[PDB]
Amino acid sequence: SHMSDRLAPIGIFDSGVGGLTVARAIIDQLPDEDIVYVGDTGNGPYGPLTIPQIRAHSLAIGDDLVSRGVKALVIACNTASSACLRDARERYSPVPVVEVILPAVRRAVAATRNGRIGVIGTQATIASGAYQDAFAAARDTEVFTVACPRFVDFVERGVTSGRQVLGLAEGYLEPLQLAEVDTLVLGCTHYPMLSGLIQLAMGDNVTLVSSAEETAKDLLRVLTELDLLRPHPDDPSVTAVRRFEATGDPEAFTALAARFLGPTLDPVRRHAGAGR
Amino acid sequence: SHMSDRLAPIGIFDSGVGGLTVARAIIDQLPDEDIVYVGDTGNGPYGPLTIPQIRAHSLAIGDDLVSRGVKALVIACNTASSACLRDARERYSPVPVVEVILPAVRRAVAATRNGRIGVIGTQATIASGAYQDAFAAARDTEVFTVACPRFVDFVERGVTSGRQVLGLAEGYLEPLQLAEVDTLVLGCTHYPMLSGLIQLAMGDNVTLVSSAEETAKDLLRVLTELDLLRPHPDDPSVTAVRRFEATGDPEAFTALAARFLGPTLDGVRPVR
Ligand SMILES: N[C@H](CCC(=O)O)C(=O)O
Ligand SMILES: N[C@H](CCC(=O)O)C(=O)O
Repeated sequence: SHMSDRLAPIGIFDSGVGGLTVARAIIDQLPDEDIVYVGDTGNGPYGPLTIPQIRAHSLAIGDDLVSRGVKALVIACNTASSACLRDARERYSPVPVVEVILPAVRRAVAATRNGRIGVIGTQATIASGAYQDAFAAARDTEVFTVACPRFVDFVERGVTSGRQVLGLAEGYLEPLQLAEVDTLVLGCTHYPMLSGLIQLAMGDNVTLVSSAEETAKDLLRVLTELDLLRPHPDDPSVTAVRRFEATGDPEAFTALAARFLGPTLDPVRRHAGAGR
Repeated sequence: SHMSDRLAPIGIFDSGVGGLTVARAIIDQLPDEDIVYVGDTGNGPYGPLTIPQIRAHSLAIGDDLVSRGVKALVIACNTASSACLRDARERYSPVPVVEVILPAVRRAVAATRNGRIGVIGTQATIASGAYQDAFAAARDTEVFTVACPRFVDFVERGVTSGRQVLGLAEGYLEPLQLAEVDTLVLGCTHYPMLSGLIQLAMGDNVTLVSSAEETAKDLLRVLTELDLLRPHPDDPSVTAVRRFEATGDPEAFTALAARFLGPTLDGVRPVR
């Protein structure tokens, strides 16, 4: 029924742990929604892969989530979305698909002043033509794209300021500076963690657009116009059920998740057993 | 000459728990930095108070953090910032002061297409004239300001979508819609939690500017320029020391902090 639709969880999937930037932004906007997040740590990263390989891995997860019963499917990974942008809507219909490319593209079109827009992302994302095709539907805009393959490594290791990563960013970004873009889509789950460094390299006249923020807001809009929001609980002891799944080692998932989740705030020892 | 130790922590303070949006954004950008966060839950909220009241509460905490040796001071609270924007830098010099009004103001000036910019925030923030003063250098710019006092309540109770809060937002935001602003400064710690609802109310053309995000990037720039970044540890078992203090009830602080920090590793346990 439509009521049972409102009660289903939101499915989110990503190539791995970086998609938690999208999950965290969604939870910020939609605290009442139940969440199932799947990170494909056992088969990623997707960045360096071919389109057939990316589709095989990511559509297996999306098919599974939809088979399990989600009210909406969020493709949090820019690389996975780039590989199935043209067919995921029909593949999962009538389940709404919210993904990370189009909300940022739409925002960037509205946000540019000079009509010259840059996109950065993984190799597979940029090579796929997905952003290029999406921006083709925008009058009076020109798009320029750059792949930044080493950014994911730097983010996961926690090196997101200082001279070394600035030099790396400068090398990648120079063609966008030469093209005089005034808007830059952060087309990768990991790049919100580099926004300060990228802003330093691009200067103050370049508007950065976060995939996580625009997708989180887009999901709220989509659920609102479909009347699919989970009703706010009257009992304040009721809180959302959020489940996190890894296809690789869960301990490695946990260790890397601290890069993307909020900090833990700053514990008696006891021997556990059934003998007392 | 003065002591400015890159190994010392960054001090962040706020009227309460809402400033964790700023602390979270800073930590996103600067994972290696030690942090001391103070939220004035024992004396806030600041929104409905007078300027002498806001200054007395917030400068007490700022003075404490600086006396404790922080290498940089972040005023995460838009209301506190509005009350001491004119004198905080001089008061704490030579300790760098980064706050939440100026970086978003500079961004909004760059971001507008039609030159019409809105600002929303607490009563005290909007009445202070601080944003009007910050925008005084903006040419070919018209600025419109609106106070949204009940937004803080709705954010803290987690009511940030649906018909009731949309109607609240429309009542506040109508003067900005009539002014046809195309850029909107979220001039309050709590308002990033309403960005989806506010974007709905304002339409898809309006660029929202987050104070937390622009201030986090500005701190990275400032620490970089001053050669003040704490170095990346070579042993990755070494992690940043982060302390979070409240002037009010500490259990109440911990409970409300979840609204702004999101799920954390204390509770997340992944399955295979
Ligand atoms: N999640 C991927 C980044 C990591 C990967 O290459 O798998 C993306 O957003 O493009
Ligand atoms: N921290 C305040 C919001 C809460 C309060 O009124 O104290 C601000 O940013 O304006």
